[PDB]
Amino acid sequence: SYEGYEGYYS
Amino acid sequence: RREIRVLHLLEQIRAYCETCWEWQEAHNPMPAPVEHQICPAVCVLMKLSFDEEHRHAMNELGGLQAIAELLQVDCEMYGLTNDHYSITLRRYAGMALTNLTFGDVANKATLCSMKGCMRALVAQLKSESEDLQQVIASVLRNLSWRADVNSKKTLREVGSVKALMECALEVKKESTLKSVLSALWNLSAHCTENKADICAVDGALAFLVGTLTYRSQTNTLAIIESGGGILRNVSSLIATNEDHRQILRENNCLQTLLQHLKSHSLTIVSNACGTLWNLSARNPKDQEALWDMGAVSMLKNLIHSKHKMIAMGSAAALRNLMA
Repeated sequence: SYEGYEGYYS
Repeated sequence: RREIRVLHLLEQIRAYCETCWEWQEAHNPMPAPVEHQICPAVCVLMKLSFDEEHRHAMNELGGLQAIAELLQVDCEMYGLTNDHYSITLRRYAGMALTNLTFGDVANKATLCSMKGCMRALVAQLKSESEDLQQVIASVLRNLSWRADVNSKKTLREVGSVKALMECALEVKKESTLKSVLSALWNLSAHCTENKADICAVDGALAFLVGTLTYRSQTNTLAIIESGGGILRNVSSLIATNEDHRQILRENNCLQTLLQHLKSHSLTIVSNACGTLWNLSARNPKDQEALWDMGAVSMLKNLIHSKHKMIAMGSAAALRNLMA
């Protein structure tokens, strides 16, 4: 029970 | 100097926005972005947002706000245009907002506080440009990862969740779907309302179950992980809804979740454990199916996993069957 991820890509 | 270069570019787009807002005040013709070489300026600004040192100069000069304003105003002026120039502009602006939001608490909160822009971002999810849809979902993904409470509220209020779920039923390219689902994965954790909204979209649950067995011929698990992470998150509400449970049964969700227990991806196993945790609770019918499909044996060997979600989820599911 949590979130996925964040990123830079385009 | 980096700083003079960044300032130059930022001043350029501010002056353009100023022109645009002046036109908006009028209830004397309409400015054009091509006339002001605005796309090249955004383009360079985008490229430079991949570099940490340039990012830092942007942050000292309110770059985020400036780029966001530009995106907002072009969206308001032209709506869902198929014009290549305005789409390009919006893509580059969004790519830069993505780069400047990543890992940046202050920038995420700043962007979410800009209501009109947040509304424009969300409206872009109905753009025919998949590349634009991909970029916007990237921004929403970053904004929704580890967000503060007010941002989480704003992201919900501007209708992010329903727009992303609908966008997911619609998009053709795996690359677009990947970022759409990533953002949904983050957002589906935030509150119960978000979960209800996802479950309310006609065909959303069937779709989510489908992602569990997605045929990724791009040789990744990205879609299985994201779709199944969303499913895990909304599963707590599904558990309390017989009709929703039935939609899962009709798509062999339980069977598939059991096979995900065997996956080499800890993310997948973790998602499936959480989902089984919820679905195995307080439902004789599904508990019975799980027993008959040999869940016990598959779950018992996961209770000592080093990953806390797998250990607890598998243990809780096992206890739900044993009670």
